[PDB]
Amino acid sequence: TSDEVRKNLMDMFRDRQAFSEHTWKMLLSVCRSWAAWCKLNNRKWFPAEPEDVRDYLLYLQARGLAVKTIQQHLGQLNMLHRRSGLPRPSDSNAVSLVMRRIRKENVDAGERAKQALAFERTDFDQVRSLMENSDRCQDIRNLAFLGIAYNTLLRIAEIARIRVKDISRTDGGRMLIHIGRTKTLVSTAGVEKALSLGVTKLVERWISVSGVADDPNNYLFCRVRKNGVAAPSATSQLSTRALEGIFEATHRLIYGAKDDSGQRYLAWSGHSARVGAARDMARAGVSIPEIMQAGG
Amino acid sequence: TSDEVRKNLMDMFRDRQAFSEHTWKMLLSVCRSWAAWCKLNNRKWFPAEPEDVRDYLLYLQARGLAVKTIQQHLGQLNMLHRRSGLPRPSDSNAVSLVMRRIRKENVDAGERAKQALAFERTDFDQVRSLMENSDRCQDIRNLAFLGIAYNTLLRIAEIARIRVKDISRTDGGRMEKALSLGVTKLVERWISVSGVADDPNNYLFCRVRKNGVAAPSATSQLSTRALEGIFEATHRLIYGAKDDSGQRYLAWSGHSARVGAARDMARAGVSIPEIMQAGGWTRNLDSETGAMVRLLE
Amino acid sequence: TSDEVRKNLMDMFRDRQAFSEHTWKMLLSVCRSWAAWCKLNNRKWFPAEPEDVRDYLLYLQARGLAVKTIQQHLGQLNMLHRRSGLPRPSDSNAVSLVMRRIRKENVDAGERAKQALAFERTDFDQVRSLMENSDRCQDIRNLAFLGIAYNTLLRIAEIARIRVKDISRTDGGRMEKALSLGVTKLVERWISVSGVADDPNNYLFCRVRKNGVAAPSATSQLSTRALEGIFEATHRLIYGAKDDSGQRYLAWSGHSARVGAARDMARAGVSIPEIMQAGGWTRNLDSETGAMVRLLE
Amino acid sequence: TSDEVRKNLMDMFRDRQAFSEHTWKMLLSVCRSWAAWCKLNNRKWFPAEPEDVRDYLLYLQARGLAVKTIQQHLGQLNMLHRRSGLPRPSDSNAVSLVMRRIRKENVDAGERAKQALAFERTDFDQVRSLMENSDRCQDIRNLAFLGIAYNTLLRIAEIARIRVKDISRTDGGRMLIHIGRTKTLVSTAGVEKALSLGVTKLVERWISVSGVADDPNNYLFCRVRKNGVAAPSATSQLSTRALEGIFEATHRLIYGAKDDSGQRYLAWSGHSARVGAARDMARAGVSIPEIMQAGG
DNA sequence: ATAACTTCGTATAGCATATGCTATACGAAGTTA
DNA sequence: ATAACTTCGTATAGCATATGCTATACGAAGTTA
DNA sequence: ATAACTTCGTATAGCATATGCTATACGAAGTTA
DNA sequence: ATAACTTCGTATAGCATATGCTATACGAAGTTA
Repeated sequence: TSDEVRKNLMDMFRDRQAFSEHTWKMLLSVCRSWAAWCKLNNRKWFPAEPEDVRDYLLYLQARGLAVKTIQQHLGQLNMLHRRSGLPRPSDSNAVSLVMRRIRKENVDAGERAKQALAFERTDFDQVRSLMENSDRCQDIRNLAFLGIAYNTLLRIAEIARIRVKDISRTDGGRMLIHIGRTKTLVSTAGVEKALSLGVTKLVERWISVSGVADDPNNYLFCRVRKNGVAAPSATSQLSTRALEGIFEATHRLIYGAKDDSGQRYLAWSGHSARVGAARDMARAGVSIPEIMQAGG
Repeated sequence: TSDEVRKNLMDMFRDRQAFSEHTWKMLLSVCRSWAAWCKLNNRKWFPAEPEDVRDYLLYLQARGLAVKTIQQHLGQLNMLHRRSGLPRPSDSNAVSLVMRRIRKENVDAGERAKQALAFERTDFDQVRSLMENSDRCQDIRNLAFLGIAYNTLLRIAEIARIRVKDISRTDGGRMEKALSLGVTKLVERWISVSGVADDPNNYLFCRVRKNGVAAPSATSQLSTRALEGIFEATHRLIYGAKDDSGQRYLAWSGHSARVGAARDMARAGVSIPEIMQAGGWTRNLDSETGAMVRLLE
Repeated sequence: TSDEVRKNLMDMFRDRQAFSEHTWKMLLSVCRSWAAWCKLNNRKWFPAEPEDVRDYLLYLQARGLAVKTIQQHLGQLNMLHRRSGLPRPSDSNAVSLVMRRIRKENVDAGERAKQALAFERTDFDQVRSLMENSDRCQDIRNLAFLGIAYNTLLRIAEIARIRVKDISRTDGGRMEKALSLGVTKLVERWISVSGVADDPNNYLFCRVRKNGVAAPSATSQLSTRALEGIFEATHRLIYGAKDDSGQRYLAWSGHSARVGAARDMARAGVSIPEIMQAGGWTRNLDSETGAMVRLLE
Repeated sequence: TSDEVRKNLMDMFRDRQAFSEHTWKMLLSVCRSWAAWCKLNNRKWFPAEPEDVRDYLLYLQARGLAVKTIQQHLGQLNMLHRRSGLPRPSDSNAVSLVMRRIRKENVDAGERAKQALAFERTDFDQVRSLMENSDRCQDIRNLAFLGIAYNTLLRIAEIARIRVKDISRTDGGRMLIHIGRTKTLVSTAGVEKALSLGVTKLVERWISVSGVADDPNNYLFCRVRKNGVAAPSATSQLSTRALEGIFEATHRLIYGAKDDSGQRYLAWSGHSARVGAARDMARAGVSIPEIMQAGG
């Protein structure tokens, strides 16, 4: 019982590299949240008792949290126990049922899983047309980024990993980016994305002015300082938080400052180009497999 | 574990013909590597224990072995074991978790599946251009081989397996894969140049001694390796000595042909079955890059 | 089995809001039928035993119940049981084998899934043609309803749920499903004829007393049944008294509209999303019969 | 052990109607074959001992039987034990391995799973053109059959079940046949197959002359006697063996008598129209889903 | 008596589906004319 | 010696083959207006 | 001092996949103006 | 009485919702040419 369990955790934590860094992040997050509520309520946090998991979740639901997040909290616990030999809280009618009731309660009230505010072709062009005539080094990059973004529909972390070495041009001129790792695909073959003749121009302008080509293993996107001086590196990639930042700025520039409220998706974000390109594609009546080919 | 495994192993040797020789060779090979490593690392190699294996695997990772290669090593282990009352290491948390991490870890390093240098048509014409007028027997044979290889997108083995009578001048007077015409023309020259036509049931291709003389047969199977050699040599003949380094596929390999065909094939005006139907399947470098580029411009 | 089930049942009643009322109603209903049958047949209805169940099922088969109906009966049983330490009868050889045979047996008898009489456009124009000039309040309401039902391929419920302000004269001056024009025209007449426009947040449709007077609300939900009635009556109004017999769908049902639309829709010049996008999905009777006919001629 | 096992067989045999009549047929066939070899070799036939299953199969392989048939014999046994609580012979390295060795041995020698001799459009038309001008009652049917055959690609047993009641015409005229049961699909909704304007003519000619319409539940295809008098029935359908017979005759008529050898598929059979129509469809570059729509 | 079946049994294909075996690459040693 | 190549071994890429039925294929024997 | 990040934590969407809940139909009794 | 309809119950057809991660979203706090 407690010898195998304790062992099963050592092996897992031992090979956490076999899990997404984020997975672990949320794990430790949920537990920290959970183990808190337990403390506050004087309850043994692990192994969680179903009844106790129920109140917890019901308590999350009352704090205003969104269904998906609750399913996460429930999800993390579920994995903490299963991957420990122990049985999961979802394996209890109390948890399994509270969860549905909850999900049904929120949805019935109108809760909905939002989607990033789209960045469609019009936005791109509108954006390009504007900053294209700018010599500002920070401007040449963002435009490059937003170009690859839209063009490739690549998630931002996938973009931030593009090695200068990964860049390759076709015989027709167009650039090509090779991608091995990606949220949904961990491959040594991966896929390559072709850039439109124009976006490649955009990308080329950035490289020159950035100096990212002084080294093949240099990250394609690097950071840029106030003095407009770039900073190629093959060890530190520009933070995805920053990329999401390119999207907020470009938006703020065209549409002004965010609402005062505080809601979400009131501006472009790391996924805008993906969802936007996607739409634009279907509205163009592109082949389904072609669409899937694009987003994967 | 004892007699049950004994008996299981005995069944395995009994119906050894249930697996290919290539499979058996890999099995023995992996056991050979797994065994040695175990001695070195003072561990029982049979039955193999999770932690022990796991360790073995992390060793190969460091060894620099591809993921594909590592998966084969566990695969063979799981085979030997499934084929005995004993379980399978792949059925353990540990062994299962290292594979997960090893797989991921290695895909963030810079591991990329190999390809096979495309032997394109341009390449072909160039070759043709030199061995063209050359009268050296083997030289000739080499041009014909590369001809069918490229004109048939047939894997080498098949290419080697081909015999005389199998070549039926069907339609147009050309030799069921059909040889273009300029290629039918090639195969012919050597055909006679080697005197294979004689005893049919021979093979399109054969051995070509250092004295420039053939040696048709119907008992000897031309090593695939040799075929791969033809490509290689042909490459070093046009691009000089190998590139060295460590990389793999810096010259042409047996399939460079198939790849080459599909390539220039799709490059021009062709559907997708052509790229499949020919070889026998189940290119981004070109310009057919996709929708988003189309849409954009 | 004892307190564990007790507690399990207690959880079920605790978070009863995890299942729909419709689901609960079916559960209770099946238990009610299963229970009675058991008393009659002197068997413990809980926990339910395979052979016992099996017997129960073969009873329903004979009862003449559709397969779909029988699957629901086991489904409810498996639910009640899964939701208790006790297993599930569906997880038994017997219960599993009878379903297999019952399913097959019944498909060789002559069991055919029902449809829902298509309420086609021709049908619609005909209706329009009579209630057209009629000035009877309900008569009117009935024409408008059938209008949105057909002009929106919206399931009834939604149709019932609709309120006043929800109708936004968006584009062209027509009332986010958009009402054609001749239909926007319809909804309007009654809208006033009933005085619903007044307190918004009311409902497009409402009750129409036997004295021919409306009764707008924002507290009362117009029974779907009523809506289904509108169709029915409308049919008996044009095709006289029902056909009787035993068959199901000898008149129009709530969805007859959706069906009708898709039909005449695909019948003319329309893609397939139109047949899907409108209603909200995931016709051979027409002429789009297929390839082999195309090929043949 | 022997009480549950014996019980498990009673329940199964009790609900055999939940299994294809043929499944059972082959079952009893295989066992009869097997239990024989056992007797002949003085071995307990059930529960089969792996070693004994190996020789049996090896013995089948030597008698010239085709891989697929062996996998059947092995398959039936496998089900007899599994559905009896007992473990299957394939669950033994000796059986599992002999099976592969065998399959590899036969295939390596060139064994191949044949396909029915095709009955393509040309054959149909060639066939139609000929018997179309015939008043012979047996001729009017066969042509009807071969028409539905090709048109619908329906397996023969599926054809032999077409109720006169199942027949329905479109508003454009074309006939339509409704099918609920079918090898791969047991549905109360099933599918309907539209007939080409011409094949429906063919079908109509048959009905009149057959009198199959005197009753809705009368089988569309009935038998015809020497005096050319049909025999509608709603209880006895024409044997599939007979339908396969239509295919041999029509062939013999156009191409003469079978080879003297004795091989298989030297003439048309119950599946010729299916495989043939199929080909004709693809060679016409018809959409894949359309093709699948056709054969299902 | 005979066309046209039907029943019957042994042989073998057809259709969904869960799931590791087999082939090619390439340096390199061994083998022959 | 060494060309031209075979046999080996380890690395790594490419493509199937057990499940469990369900149904057709074909001859030979029995059935009936 | 400040632009432009980065690190960090809590909140919530995105992607494969295994798998029973929910809605509509329709005779029919109960309820109201 | 009875129109016009609601509430019920049983039959039967239509459409999702737990798995288990992996990744983005956004503010607030810390870092550095």
